[PDB]
Amino acid sequence: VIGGDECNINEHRSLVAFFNSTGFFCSGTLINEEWVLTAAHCDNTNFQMKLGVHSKKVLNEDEQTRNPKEKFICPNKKNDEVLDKDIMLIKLDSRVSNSEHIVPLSLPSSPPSVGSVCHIMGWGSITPIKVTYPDVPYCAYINLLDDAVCQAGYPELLTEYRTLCAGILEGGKDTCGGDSGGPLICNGQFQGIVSFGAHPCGQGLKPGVYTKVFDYNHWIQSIIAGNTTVTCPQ
Ligand SMILES: [Ca+2]
Ligand SMILES: [Ca+2]
Repeated sequence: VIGGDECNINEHRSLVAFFNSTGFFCSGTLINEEWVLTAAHCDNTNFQMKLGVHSKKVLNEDEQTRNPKEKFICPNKKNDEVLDKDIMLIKLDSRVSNSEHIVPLSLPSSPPSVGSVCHIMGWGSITPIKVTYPDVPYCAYINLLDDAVCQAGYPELLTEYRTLCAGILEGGKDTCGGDSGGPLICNGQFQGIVSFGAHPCGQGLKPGVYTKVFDYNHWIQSIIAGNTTVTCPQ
């Protein structure tokens, strides 16, 4: 995250870190005691998830590590198109208990309105050009923008993709390398997943592109209920 500041230890309770032997590579959002939502492009081999993490160097005495027991992507997702249905649901191998560091964030009841203030967070780069990974997650507030802004900035962005456009029109505050899969929280509601953006980070007229969580509510709910053959909206 660029143009932000360190998150308070109490500010990111639903934030999950994805890691392998090299280190953190993605984020996710805890949506239930045993389910995590992230971007499909965060899929990897030989990885685990850390919950209740603040500092990478100084452990919280009660931070939790979990394995991906089951992974679900849209059955009607097109491979070779990274922006098509960039969403993945993961079942944890065991439940996590609630604490001041770990609490689930619920699925949204309605889509967000243009102009709403949204919260972004992650352990991604805090400098726009050089890669500078922070020890603690960084947090920033941005605006939900009209889809036309992202259309004007990204020639490859199809209107068919179910996305949200968020940032600062003129630039300056943005997600950055390593923030993939994290939450976009607008007016306290979980609305987006960090999916796509530009480098250098925070350029004017090149806002962040986020997976629109609301559209996938029925698919997510169906899988949690037990219907593993559930389809995503076209
Ligand atoms: Ca504590
Ligand atoms: Ca519904």
